[PDB]
Amino acid sequence: TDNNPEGWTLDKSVNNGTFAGLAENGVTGLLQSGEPMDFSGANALYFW
Amino acid sequence: SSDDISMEIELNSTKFETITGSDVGLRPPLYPTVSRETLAFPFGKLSI
Amino acid sequence: PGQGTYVTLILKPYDKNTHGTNRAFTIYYSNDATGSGKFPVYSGSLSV
Repeated sequence: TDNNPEGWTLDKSVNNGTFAGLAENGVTGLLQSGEPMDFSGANALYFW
Repeated sequence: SSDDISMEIELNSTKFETITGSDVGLRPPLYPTVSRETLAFPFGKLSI
Repeated sequence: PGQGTYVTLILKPYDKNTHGTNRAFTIYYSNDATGSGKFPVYSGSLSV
C-alpha cells in the first residue's frame, strides 16, 4: 500500500495465499532489506 | 524452531510486531545439544 | 538490488497427488496482467 521499501503485504487479498504445495503458515521472509554477501554471484571469485 | 522469536516495538500509542520467520532463513539449531551452548538470532536493519 | 521483495517460500515434502509423478519443481513470478508472461525465478528438486 505504501512506498515502504521492505513493506510487501504478507497474505494478500481474497486469494487463499497458498499454492497447495506450501500449505503452511510459513511463506514470509518478507522483511530484511538486506541479503548476505554472495559467494556464487559476480564477485564470487574475489570473495573465495 | 520456525518463527519462534519476534520483536514487538511499542510506539507512543501503536505497536509493530515483526517475527523472525519474516526475516531469516537461518535457524540456530538446538543441536549442539552439549550443554550451555547459547544461540543468536540476528535481525536485519529493522527500519521501524 | 533495486525495488522488490525477498520471499522465503517453504514447501511441503513430495506427495504423489499434489506434485504429480516427477519430484522437480520450478516456481515463477509475474506482475501480473495475466497473460503478460511469467519469469522462472527458481528451479529445484522438491524434497521427500
